[PDB]
Amino acid sequence: GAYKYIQELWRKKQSDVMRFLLRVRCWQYRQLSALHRAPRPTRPDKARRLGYKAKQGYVIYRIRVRRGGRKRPVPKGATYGKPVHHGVNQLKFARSLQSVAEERAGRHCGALRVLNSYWVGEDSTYKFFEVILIDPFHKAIRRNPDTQWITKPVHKHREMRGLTSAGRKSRGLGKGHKFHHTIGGSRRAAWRRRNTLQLHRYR
Amino acid sequence: PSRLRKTRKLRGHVSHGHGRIGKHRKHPGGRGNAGGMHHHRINFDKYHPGYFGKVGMRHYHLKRNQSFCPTVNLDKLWTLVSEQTRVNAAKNKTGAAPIIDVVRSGYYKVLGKGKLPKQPVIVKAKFFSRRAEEKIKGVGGACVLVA
Amino acid sequence: ALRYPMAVGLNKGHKVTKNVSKPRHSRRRGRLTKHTKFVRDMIREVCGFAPYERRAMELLKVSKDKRALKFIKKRVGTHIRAKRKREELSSVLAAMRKAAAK
Amino acid sequence: KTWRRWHRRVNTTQKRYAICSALAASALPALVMSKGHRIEEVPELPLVVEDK
Amino acid sequence: APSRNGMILKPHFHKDWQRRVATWFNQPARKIRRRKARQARARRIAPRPAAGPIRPIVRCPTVRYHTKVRAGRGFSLEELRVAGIHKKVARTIGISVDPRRRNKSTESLQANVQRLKEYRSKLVLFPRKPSAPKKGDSSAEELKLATQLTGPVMPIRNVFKKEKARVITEEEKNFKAFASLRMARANARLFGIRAKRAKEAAEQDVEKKK
RNA sequence: CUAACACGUGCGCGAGUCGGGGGCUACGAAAGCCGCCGUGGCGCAAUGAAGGUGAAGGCCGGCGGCGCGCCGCCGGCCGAG
RNA sequence: GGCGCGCCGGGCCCGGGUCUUCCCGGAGUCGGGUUGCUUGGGAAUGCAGCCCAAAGCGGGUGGUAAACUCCAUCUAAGGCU
RNA sequence: CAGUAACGGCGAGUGAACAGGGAAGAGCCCAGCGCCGAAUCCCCGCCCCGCGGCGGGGCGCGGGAAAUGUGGCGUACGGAAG
Ligand SMILES: [Mg+2]
Ligand SMILES: [Mg+2]
Ligand SMILES: [Mg+2]
Ligand SMILES: [Mg+2]
Ligand SMILES: [Mg+2]
Ligand SMILES: [Mg+2]
Ligand SMILES: [Mg+2]
Ligand SMILES: [Mg+2]
Ligand SMILES: [Mg+2]
Ligand SMILES: [Mg+2]
Ligand SMILES: [Mg+2]
Ligand SMILES: [Mg+2]
Ligand SMILES: [Mg+2]
Ligand SMILES: [Mg+2]
Ligand SMILES: [Mg+2]
Ligand SMILES: [Mg+2]
Ligand SMILES: [Mg+2]
Ligand SMILES: [Mg+2]
Ligand SMILES: [Mg+2]
Ligand SMILES: [Mg+2]
Ligand SMILES: [Mg+2]
Ligand SMILES: [Mg+2]
Ligand SMILES: [Mg+2]
Ligand SMILES: [Mg+2]
Ligand SMILES: [Mg+2]
Ligand SMILES: [Mg+2]
Repeated sequence: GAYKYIQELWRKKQSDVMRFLLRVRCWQYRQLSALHRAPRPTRPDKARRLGYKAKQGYVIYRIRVRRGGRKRPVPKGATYGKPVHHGVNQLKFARSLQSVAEERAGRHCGALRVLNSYWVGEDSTYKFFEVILIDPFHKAIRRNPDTQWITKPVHKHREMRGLTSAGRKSRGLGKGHKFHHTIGGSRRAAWRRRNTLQLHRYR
Repeated sequence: PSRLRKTRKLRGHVSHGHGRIGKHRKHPGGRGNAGGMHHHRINFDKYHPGYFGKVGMRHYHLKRNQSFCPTVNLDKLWTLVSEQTRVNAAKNKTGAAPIIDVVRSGYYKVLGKGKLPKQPVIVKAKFFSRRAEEKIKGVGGACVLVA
Repeated sequence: ALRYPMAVGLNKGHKVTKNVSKPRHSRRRGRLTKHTKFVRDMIREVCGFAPYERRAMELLKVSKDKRALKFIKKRVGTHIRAKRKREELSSVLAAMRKAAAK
Repeated sequence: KTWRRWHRRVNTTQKRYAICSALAASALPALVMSKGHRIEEVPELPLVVEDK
Repeated sequence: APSRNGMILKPHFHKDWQRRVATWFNQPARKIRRRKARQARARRIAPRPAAGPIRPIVRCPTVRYHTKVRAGRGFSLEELRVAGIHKKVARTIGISVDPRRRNKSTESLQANVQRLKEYRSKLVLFPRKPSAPKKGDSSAEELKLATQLTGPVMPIRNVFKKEKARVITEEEKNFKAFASLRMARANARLFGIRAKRAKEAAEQDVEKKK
C-alpha cells in the first residue's frame, strides 16, 4: 500500500526531497493567514493514523502558532515578590504549541469537536499544525456507531480540558514509576488525595 | 470532660495559670522545632544527641519486602507446633523426631536464645544462626534449609 | 552431600519446573519484515541521505573512524545508536566500493 | 467544628463484660428494686415465660 | 520552645488543612448503600454466582509474601487452551480471563487447569432458550436444584502438607547449615571475579607458553 | 477543638493485643457478629554506614600434640551466674 | 416504566480443531544537549521552549553518571469504556 | 506500607510508591499489512406504515461524497487465506 511508502517518505525529513517540500509548504503557509480551512489534509496517512476518515463531516484546519517560549506578562520588570519569582523571559509554558494550536481552532469553531492534530511545517518564528475536527451533528457520523462517541455531550471541547493526544502529554499522565504524582485522575487529584486528613469517626 | 479539666478551677485567678510577670505570649521561642543550633542547642544536646548531620549511604528505591526476614528464638520454637507433637515425641521410643516448618508459622529465620528441651527435631527454616543450628545439633536434630 | 534449596546462593530460589511456552506476539515488534525492508531501501534510494549522515560518510572514507563515532554520537544521541549508524554507513560504503569496483 | 471526636470505640471483651454484668445483676432482687421496677408480686425474677 | 524531654516531632499541619478534611459521617450510609447495591445485583443476576466470576490460584510476588496464595485477576489463556475452554466462551459462562498473565511454571498451571475442570464439572448451564435444550447443556431435573452461592466461588484455602515425624538419618546430621549458607553467600558474591581471574590466568599462561 | 508525643492514673485481655477498613443480619447513622476477614499496627531482638551477623556454660572416659599438666572430636552427667 | 408472551416485517446466513503458506504496526516522534518550572525523585521524576534529531533480533523500562556483556519486562509517539 | 525510602541554608520543614487486605470489577476499536467489481455514506422527489426522541420499507438512466480510500473481515490475547 502507498501509506507505508509515504510514511517512510515523511520520516526522511532531512532529505532533499522532503526538505524542498517542507520549505515550499512553509512559504505558502506563512504567506496565508493565521487560521484558515484546508480542504483536505497535507498528510493523508498521518490523518488516518490519528483518526481522520475521508467522509462528510471531518474538517481540517491548518493554523500557525507563533513560535517561542513564554515571557511573563508583567509590567516592565517588576514581578513583585521574592527573588525566586523574579524570572521573566526564560520561562517556558506548561503545554505545547501543538496543544495551543488545537485549542485556538477549537475555540474558533465552537460547534465542532477537535479530534486530533499533527505537524506540517515550521520556520524560525512559526509552527504550523493541521488540527482535524468533527462536526458532531452530521448524520454521517451520528449514524455511525464507532464515531458517535464524540457526539455525546461529555466530549465538549476536548482541546481545553486537555484530552487530545497533544493536550494529554502535558498532564504528566501515564502508568509507571515515573508518574507517581498523577495517580488518581490528575496531578491535582493526586495532590488532593494526598493533602487531606481522613478523620474517621472512631480514630 | 471540661467539667474535670483545669480551667474550671482557674476562674477568678486573673492570670489563668500563666503568670503576671511573664505573660502568656504567643510564640516566645519560635514556632515548632525552631532554633536547633542557636538558642535551644542546650536542649537538643542534653536530650536528643545525634539530631543534626548526615551519616550513612543513601539507598533510593528501598523496598521493605526484599529484606523481610522475621526471627524466632529456640525457647519459643516449640510454641509453633501444638502440644500433642512434643508430647508424642517425648513418648515415642522409636526416635522419630517431629518436623517443624517455621516458615508455615511465619518466621523465616531461627535464632538461638533459650534452652531447648532435650528431644530431637527436624527444624526446617530459611536461614539459621550459628548458635541456633549448633543448639539443634546439641539436642541432636537436623537443620533443613528451604527456599 | 545435601543440596537443599536455599534462599541465597548462586542457584538460589525454589525449584520449580520451568515450562517452555511459545513467545507472546508482542515480543516480535520491530523484527524486520521483507516487505518493510523493500519499502525502506526504496525510500532511501528515492530520498538519499541526511547531511550529517553524508558528512559522516565523508569521515569514514578517509578512515578516521573515532571522530566519526564522536560526530554521529553528538548528532543522534546515545552511543548505541551511534555505533548502529556507524555500521550501517560502513555497510553503505562497502556497497558503494563494490559497486564502483564492479 | 464538625470534626470533634464524637465517637468512642470500646474493646470487644469489655463490651462483653458489660452485658454479662448487666444480665447477672438482672437476676438479683435487690438490684432490680433499687433500679426502680416495682416487682414485689413477681413469682421469680429471673423470669422465664412459655415459648408460645 | 521544647520542654525537658520528649520526641521532637514533625506535624504536617503547616498547610491549610481545615479546608481539606474528610469527615466520615457517611460511613454507615455507605455501608447501607453498598449492601443495597449488592442485594440488587444479586437479585438481578438471578441464578448466577453472587460474588461474580471465578478467579484463579495465584502466588504473590515479592519475597515477604510468596508463601501465600491469592485470588488473581483472571484465568490465563494458556491455562484455558489446555483446559479446553475457549477464550470468548469463558467470560460468557463465568470464567474471568486476563491475557496479560504469563505462566512461568507448571505446578501453578496444572492447579489452575484442575480448578477450571473442577468448576466446569460444577456449573449448571441453563439453556439459552428455555423450551428447547441443546448439547452443551445440563439436564432438566438439575435446573430446579440451582441456587446462588454466597461468597467467592470455590474459596481459595491456603493448605499445608503435614510431614510425618521422620527418623533422622546420619546423613542429615552432618549438614552444617550455617557454614553452608555462608559458603553460598561468599560464592554468589565472588563468582564473577573468580571467573575474571581465571580468564586472565588463562591468557597469561598462553603468554608464558607462546 | 483536631492531630502527634510524653508521663501518671482507672478498666479489659495478656506474649500477645486491637477491627478502627470491609462484610453478615422509631429508637437504630446504634448494637451484635466475623477468625481461612489478624491483612495490618504496636509488641515479642538487638546492632552495623553497609554487605551482614544476631543474645550462658561446666564436668568425666577414649582417641621446658609434646619438653590443645593444658582437649582437636565424640559417648555420658549437671545443668542458665 | 420495567421485567413476561404471541404475531407481522426487516437484517444476518454466521462456528471450532489440525496442517500448509503468507502478513504484521502509529516520526520533528522517541531519544540526546541545553534552559526554566515542578517533583520525595537524589550526575536531572514529570512538563515545556530551542537545537540536534533516529532505529527495526528495534525502542523504552530495570530509582548513581558511563563502556562491555548476558537476563527480565512491556510495545510508545491513535481512539472508546 | 509511613511520617518510611527520599528531599531540604540536611536547618525549619517537606515527603510518595511497590507488596498485602478490601470496595468494585468489563473489556474493547481503528490506521497500517492485505482481500473483496465503493461491496460504503449523506440529501432530496413520490408511495405505504408509524410519526410530542423524524424513523422502517419500496421506487427514482435523480443529485452529491468517496480511489488524495467509505464499508465487511481484521489489531499484538496474534491475524488472514487454502
Ligand atoms: Mg523564597
Ligand atoms: Mg477518556
Ligand atoms: Mg513527550
Ligand atoms: Mg492566687
Ligand atoms: Mg501554668
Ligand atoms: Mg498584668
Ligand atoms: Mg514566659
Ligand atoms: Mg521579664
Ligand atoms: Mg502557649
Ligand atoms: Mg548564633
Ligand atoms: Mg515552660
Ligand atoms: Mg513532657
Ligand atoms: Mg500508664
Ligand atoms: Mg509504624
Ligand atoms: Mg511556575
Ligand atoms: Mg506551573
Ligand atoms: Mg519546588
Ligand atoms: Mg544502576
Ligand atoms: Mg497504542
Ligand atoms: Mg493508548
Ligand atoms: Mg546549616
Ligand atoms: Mg511542597
Ligand atoms: Mg498495592
Ligand atoms: Mg468483594
Ligand atoms: Mg472495524
Ligand atoms: Mg481499508
